[PDB]
Amino acid sequence: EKKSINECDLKGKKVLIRVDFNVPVKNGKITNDYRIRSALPTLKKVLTEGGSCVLMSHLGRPKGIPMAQAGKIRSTGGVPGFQQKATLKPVAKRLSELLLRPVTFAPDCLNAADVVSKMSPGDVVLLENVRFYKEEGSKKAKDREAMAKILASYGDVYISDAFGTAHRDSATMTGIPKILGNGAAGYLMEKEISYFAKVLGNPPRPLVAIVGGAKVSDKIQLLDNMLQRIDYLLIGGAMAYTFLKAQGYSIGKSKCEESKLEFARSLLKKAEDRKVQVILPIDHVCHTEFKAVDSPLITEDQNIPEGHMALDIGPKTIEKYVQTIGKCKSAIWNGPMGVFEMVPYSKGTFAIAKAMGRGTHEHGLMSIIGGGDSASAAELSGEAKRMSHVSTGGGASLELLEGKTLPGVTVLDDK
Ligand SMILES: Nc1ncnc2c1ncn2[C@@H]1O[C@H](COP(=O)(O)OP(=O)(O)O)[C@@H](O)[C@H]1O
Ligand SMILES: [Mg+2]
Repeated sequence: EKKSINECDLKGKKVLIRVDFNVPVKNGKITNDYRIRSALPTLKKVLTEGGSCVLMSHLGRPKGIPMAQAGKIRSTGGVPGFQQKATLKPVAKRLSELLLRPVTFAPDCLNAADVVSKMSPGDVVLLENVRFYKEEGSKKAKDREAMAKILASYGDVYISDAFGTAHRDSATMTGIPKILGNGAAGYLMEKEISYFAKVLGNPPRPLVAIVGGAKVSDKIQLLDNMLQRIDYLLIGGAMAYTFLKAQGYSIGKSKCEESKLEFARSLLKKAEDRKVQVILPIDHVCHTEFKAVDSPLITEDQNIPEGHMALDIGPKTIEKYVQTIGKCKSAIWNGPMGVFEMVPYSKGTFAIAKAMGRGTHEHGLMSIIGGGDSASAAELSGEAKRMSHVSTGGGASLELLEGKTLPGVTVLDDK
């Protein structure tokens, strides 16, 4: 098992903490800071122990820029790879408010030596989005290490509290502990890993995996490796359209991974072979445009009219999904069933949340909800508190089904 912050000497040390501050943002504002709130304990620990924090995280999926191209930008005085919608700035502000102390925001994670050097115990520094640099997520270890070398020069001890990006073998996740030669798990990492651990071992079956949301291309690839664990696979959100089209239905202008259709088909084959009852939308809630509208189009078929885009699962689908969740003893959910941010497209998401919250509360249904947007929905409904666990990890919570040890976790000093 991995070493904890508890085992580290933090007094007077600059702790490099990789957190998951990839919170939901709209118009440059955080709409849900559950991922930040969840990281509070580890930061409190280091502050209480007399250390200082230099936090690293990513927001969104910015294009990134090669480190080489950065130098030129910095000469101009700009920020390498900067994308306004993916700044961690609002996160720095929020964190400062929760922590009740200043959080200095270093606008460039690879050019923060100055600020870092001036740190003293009690100080908290948040570096700009590490994903502003392509090397952070490069597949080329050489590349990751290049960037990690710099970041690693920022502190003494490293601790990872970013369960949520633990499935991401990245520069900040695995590269820094590698180059620094140490790494422990924060409290949140420990917590998530433990709850999942205890739960994924002896899950009360039937076990239904409800997966929705977006990020289809990546998320769809996690499904194959979770068929062995699950009994039911409910599919909603954008994820559904690729499956439905692969099956031969009309998808209209709905989100679809056209390059995954055969993959979808094969996965459905394996699902049958692995004794997994996969269920897709029966009907949909649609509209001609990605805009809310009181009373949008609700289909009868799995087919979506050419001019429409399905934005939520339909009533018949909500019924079957809720019904099957009722047939289970374990439920793992990731991804809203529709565009829950808009009232007319929120019924599916809140229905699943309700069923899970109710199942747990009235029958011990062991429920786990994961993901930033998912956590927001759970909180909006109020069912968050009624779940067995609401994880800060979405894809992380899904990858974890495969049984493999998350690289971010793995890289940690298992002591
Ligand atoms: N039918 C849909 N069409 C387009 N987007 C959708 C649809 N259903 C859900 N989404 C979007 O996908 C996002 C949530 O998915 P995802 O980001 O993968 O979730 P999480 O952060 O919980 O893991 C939301 O912004 C949601 O509106
Ligand atoms: Mg998201």
